[PDB]
Amino acid sequence: VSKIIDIKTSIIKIPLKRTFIHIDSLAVELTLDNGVKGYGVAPATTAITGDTLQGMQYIIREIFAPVILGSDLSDYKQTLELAFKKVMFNSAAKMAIDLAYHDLLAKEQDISVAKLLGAKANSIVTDVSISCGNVAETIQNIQNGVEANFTAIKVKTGADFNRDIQLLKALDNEFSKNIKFRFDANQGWNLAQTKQFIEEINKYSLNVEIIEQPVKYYDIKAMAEITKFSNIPVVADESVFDAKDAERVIDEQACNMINIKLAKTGGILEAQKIKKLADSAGISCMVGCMMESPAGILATASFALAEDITVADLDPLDWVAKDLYSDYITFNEPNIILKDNLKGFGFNLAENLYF
Amino acid sequence: VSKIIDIKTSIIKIPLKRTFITAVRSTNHIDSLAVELTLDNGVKGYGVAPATTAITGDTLQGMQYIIREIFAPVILGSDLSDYKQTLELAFKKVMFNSAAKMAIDLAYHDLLAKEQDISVAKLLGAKANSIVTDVSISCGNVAETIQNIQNGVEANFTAIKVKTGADFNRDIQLLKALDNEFSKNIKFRFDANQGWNLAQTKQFIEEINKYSLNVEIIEQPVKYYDIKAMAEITKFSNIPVVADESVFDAKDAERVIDEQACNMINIKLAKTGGILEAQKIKKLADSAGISCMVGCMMESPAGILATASFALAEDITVADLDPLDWVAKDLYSDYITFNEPNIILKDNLKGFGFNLAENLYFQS
Repeated sequence: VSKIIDIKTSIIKIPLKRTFIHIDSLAVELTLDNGVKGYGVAPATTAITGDTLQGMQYIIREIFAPVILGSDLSDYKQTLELAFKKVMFNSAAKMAIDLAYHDLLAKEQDISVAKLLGAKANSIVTDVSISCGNVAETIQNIQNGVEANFTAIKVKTGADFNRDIQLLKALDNEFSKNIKFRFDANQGWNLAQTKQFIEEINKYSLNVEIIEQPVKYYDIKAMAEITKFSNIPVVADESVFDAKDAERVIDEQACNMINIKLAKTGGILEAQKIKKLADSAGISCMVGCMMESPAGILATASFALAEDITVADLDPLDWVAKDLYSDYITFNEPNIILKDNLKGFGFNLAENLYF
Repeated sequence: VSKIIDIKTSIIKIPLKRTFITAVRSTNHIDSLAVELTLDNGVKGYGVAPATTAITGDTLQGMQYIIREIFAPVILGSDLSDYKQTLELAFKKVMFNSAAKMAIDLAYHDLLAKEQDISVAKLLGAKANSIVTDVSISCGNVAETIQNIQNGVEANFTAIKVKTGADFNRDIQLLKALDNEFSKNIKFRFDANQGWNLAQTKQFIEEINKYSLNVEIIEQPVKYYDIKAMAEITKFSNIPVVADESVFDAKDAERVIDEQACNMINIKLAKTGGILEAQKIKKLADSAGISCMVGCMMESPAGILATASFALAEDITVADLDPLDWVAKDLYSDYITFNEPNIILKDNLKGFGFNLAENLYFQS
């Protein structure tokens, strides 16, 4: 019977290849009394989840640790429930702890986390995301993505609505229906603008897979109205963090698809609850992420493969140097492929914690 | 034209005279962050907010980073008169962390009042200087609970907020003891802090009906997000139902109003992120015919003064402002006279009148 006898945290900062419109992460290490160690890594994206590195560090060390230390690994579901009830929000802090527990559970069975969760397949396709910009600049960026082998393109909108509308014209004459578009407004549109955008799209011949979070996260009425109006799948992102949020958008029919992110759910256990609710309601799920470390991408990919989720916006790997992830992931665009025979997730903190 | 040229903070830790226990947590202390904004004319203004992680998710460490590294660049160099625009732009950079926002909003109000040579209460339009509070009673076994209530009554409190929701069997059995021990000149407010399910809540209300008690409110009996159960309880109950954790901000207020999920909202500055957002809630509630009370976390007297100033300006007379009763008198005696159960603002204070710098070392 293994018990968790130690918890450490470390701050990890990673540079981005370009500016997006660095990554701050907290890593946590849990140590069993048999010597096995497990790791989880979460982003501090304050504008979205409200997490800060400083808050996460305090919460893990002073709040979660007293609950976790001395507890049996096999009691993890209860331990995490007890720990998490002491903290409102701070979902990224919860993610880090949840992931480290799964890392331990897998290592105790000498298998990968993906395998622990029931995955067989090793590979998932991601879109590439395109930052907000002027139409011309945006066409170039998309072209670069296509040349890089991506056929699914996430285009950021909502900053300049006229630009978003003009862009569709430019898109229609420069791209075939072999290129598949995903529009993500990040809450930037009102109800009327959203309806306009959808109509504009249909003025053209374009392959558009989804419209993501067009309005404010709390305007569930507008989401439900946009969903009924739309001939294109509507995705809830910020409208759904957790299972109770999922229940609300299901009950109010406010989306066709839920974008599950581990940094919103507070890790894998809660993400599994959302998927189960969505399955029962005939609502589809995709996975997404913050602009976060490859470790978070690997965890998210592991969850998706276990859950039969094939739609993914996992692009941050494209924003960072290959050598960061090359130990556990082969990115042959646009495929994210888990390496064989990893124990747990397969990443280690030696350079951060030890060297 | 005054510009904000400096922002500094300090942690405050205060011991409680007795243990505060709710269905959610137990504590002997208050952790708070204070913030100081300095104008280019040398005038300084202050706000103080609690780190109640189990409730608002705030931590001293998070608040510190948010205020000094996120909010500060937006605030620094800006004109005081631009406060509404500055706060809107700064706050949109941060999801949640409502207490960090409260600290900043309060310091801005302190400056606005000081620049007019008046109190914040005056700035907001208060006429009255006095508000009555209940005293709240920690969860415990029946006998301890009766004793704590007796202590409150002898201290002159006639409105008693009884925490419930930790042990449902105890909550039900307590109602018997209350009926025996106290007259109807004592008014009870029950607060479950989300600890009951729907069936238990109805049973508790049914149970109250079995006795003769003066019961003013039933506060947040179920989970903050179970708005359906809140609406069902509100429709079922002959006692006004109060939303606390279900309402942080104006959009939360809109939802509970639209869903008929409460009769009254408990406004707390640590949830609203300060006075500006609290005013918006009050306006929405007034339009909907929903009443408001003010409340607080177990937090420093500075937050109590700020909250009382707001209530007085908004004609809110129902208050759970008790933390003064849990801490040393000298922590509030600079700005407040507490003649239990009356919170009385001292006269002629400029801004809030917290007098923090005397005892705290503020740092950039």
